[PDB]
Amino acid sequence: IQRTPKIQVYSRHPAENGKSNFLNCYVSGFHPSDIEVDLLKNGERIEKVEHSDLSFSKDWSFYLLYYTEFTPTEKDEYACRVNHVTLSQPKIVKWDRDM
Amino acid sequence: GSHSMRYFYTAVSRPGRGEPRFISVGYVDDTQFVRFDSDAASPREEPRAPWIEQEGPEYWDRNTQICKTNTQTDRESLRNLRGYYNQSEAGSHTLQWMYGCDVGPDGRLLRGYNQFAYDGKDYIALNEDLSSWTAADTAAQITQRKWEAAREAEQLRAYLEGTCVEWLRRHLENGKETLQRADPPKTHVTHHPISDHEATLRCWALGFYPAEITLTWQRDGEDQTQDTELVETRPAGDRTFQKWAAVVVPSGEEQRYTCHVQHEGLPKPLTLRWEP
Amino acid sequence: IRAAPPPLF
Repeated sequence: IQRTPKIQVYSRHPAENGKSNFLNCYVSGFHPSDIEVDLLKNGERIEKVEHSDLSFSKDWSFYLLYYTEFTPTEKDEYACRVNHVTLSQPKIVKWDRDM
Repeated sequence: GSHSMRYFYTAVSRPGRGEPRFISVGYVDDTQFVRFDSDAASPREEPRAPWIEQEGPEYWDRNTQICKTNTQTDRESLRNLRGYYNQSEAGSHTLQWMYGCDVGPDGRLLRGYNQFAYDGKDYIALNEDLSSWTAADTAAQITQRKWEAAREAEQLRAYLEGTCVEWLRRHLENGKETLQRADPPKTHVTHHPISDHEATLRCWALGFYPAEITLTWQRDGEDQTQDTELVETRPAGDRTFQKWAAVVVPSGEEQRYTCHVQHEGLPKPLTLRWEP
Repeated sequence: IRAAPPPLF
């Protein structure tokens, strides 16, 4: 009866250090719809994060895009932290610029 | 090409925390164009694409009234549904609705849809005939009997064959610069050593619209279906989508592998190789 | 335009 979120963390454009971009966390395939998503910079919550309006796929599972402007660098670490009823603890997915 | 208009409705009960939240969105193909949210400061049908903003006050008010009435019907139906399954009033439950129409290049109806799910499971669906119902279980059979008695399929058929197709055609003309433009994928292959004896070849498709695309790896011209990691197509945030497919290859064997891309925006399918 | 709400379940 419950479906756990798939999670992808990635940028809108190919990343280039020092150039402004968008950091995206796409959560999908989950049910029920209630979900909490944070984007993290060096382990801390990014304050200004927006998301898409709740919609769902042909199989009724939900999807949401969470996003924020960011300027990637060599050493700044980015991640998306997700909680949902199906998870015993928050799931953290680190941004990997090659994925 | 072919096109679709689809509306999606989600109602979610939250006992002890007010009335069920009702959120609904409208799409033409992979472009969202409206939203309504009962938790908004001022709930109303809101534009979410530039081309819809030209519609007059009558459009906005009528769709707003529809959504307000639907908020109330969904809430009462959620109470009915809880009873149909002998459920307590204490838990949260979800009712989802999707309907819409698909049209061909020539603007004619291909098929219509009108279907519902309760707690993520198929509940009741209008059949492709737009005339009869398929109920998933004995609870949905109760709803079916009511809707049959009310001749509700007949109202739906009129909407899906008439209003839906007519408004889709209108949206396509108003949004012709975007809705009728396919943006082809930008494609490239990257190589990521894993160990002395294997590496990953990842075939990328970026910046494409609509979302439908096929990315496949072949080795000596044979599809690598079982050995390909294929991520779900994901939104970039600028209307376009992204996708990749990856394969683990023995060192030195990279040239035996080819990536194949099909997308509506491409004249002919593309074949790519890693280019060291 | 949207369809009318369905009857009650």
